[PDB]
Amino acid sequence: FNPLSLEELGSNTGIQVFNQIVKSRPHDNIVISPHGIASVLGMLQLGADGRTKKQLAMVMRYGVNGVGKILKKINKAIVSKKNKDIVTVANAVFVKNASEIEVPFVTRNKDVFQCEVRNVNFEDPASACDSINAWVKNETRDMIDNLLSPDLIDGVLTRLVLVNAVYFKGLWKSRFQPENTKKRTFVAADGKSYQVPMLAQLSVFRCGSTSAPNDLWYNFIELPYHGESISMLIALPTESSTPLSAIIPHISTKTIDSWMSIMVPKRVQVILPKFTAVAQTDLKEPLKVLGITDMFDSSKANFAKITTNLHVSHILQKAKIEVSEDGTRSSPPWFIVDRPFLFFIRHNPTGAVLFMGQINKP
Repeated sequence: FNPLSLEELGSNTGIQVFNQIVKSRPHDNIVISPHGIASVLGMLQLGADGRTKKQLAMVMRYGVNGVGKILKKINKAIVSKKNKDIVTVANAVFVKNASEIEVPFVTRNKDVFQCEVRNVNFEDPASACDSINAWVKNETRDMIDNLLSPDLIDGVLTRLVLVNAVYFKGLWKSRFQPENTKKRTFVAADGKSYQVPMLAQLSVFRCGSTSAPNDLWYNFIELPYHGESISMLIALPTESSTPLSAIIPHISTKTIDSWMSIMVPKRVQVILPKFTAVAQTDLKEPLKVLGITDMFDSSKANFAKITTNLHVSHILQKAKIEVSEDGTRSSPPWFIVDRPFLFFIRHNPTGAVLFMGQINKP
């Protein structure tokens, strides 16, 4: 009903997926787009029927029909040039014969999710991956490539593959200066030291601390982008003897809301790895854990609203963010990101969580 609430449901679904992956891969770099996950489920809901649709609706806690206009408004508002800081999103449903597809499914997807339903020759795995990769690269300002390999495709079997790709860089409201960018020690999960280029600036930023449910403390900071609609949030443990895995469980939009009412602006020396965060993942397994099983099963899958047989083989998401310099008394506290950390990219007007990442090694 309410735009902010609707986005909250979607972002939390996306975050729950992140929480799964991160629990299974505690020491890897994981970069997900929680909102992209929400969109990808909406895309599929447009074509589902019977139990397949029922599982999706139950997990998402809403139906696309009758909320589409709201979903659409949110989606266009995230990618809008009005943001000044530009988020690039590429959504596609790759299908073996795109001509046979029902029009509403194609139409609704383009309208609501800026999703293209495109055909591909799965009978030729390699060429198939070529086309998909060529499309992602072309659709992401050439910032993202290499999503699929032939090995992920079954030439006879594969009939449907979803793709969600998100890229972002933007410009800081308060720039970092290159003269201040120095190589510094980052202590990764293995406990080894790494030499990393790090941005540094002394400036006013909203920041805080709070404890996880288990009483382990951590610090967080907000770094706004110049358009003032998007901001990065960063959290890492207060004590070096606290692993990132001890503070990230049970994180949800509520946690982010909690930070909002704790953060106050203050003068801080910020020290942050200059790096590019990028990860790809197949959403299939985590989605099953949430209770969405049919769409992945050869027999039980029911996408009668796509074609008048059909199941989802993979749902691939690739997220890529660059963190760089570019932008517009008593001793100050420091915020030094020198150990594994968590970060969000948030679209504040809608509350959409565009990025969520765990960085174990920049």
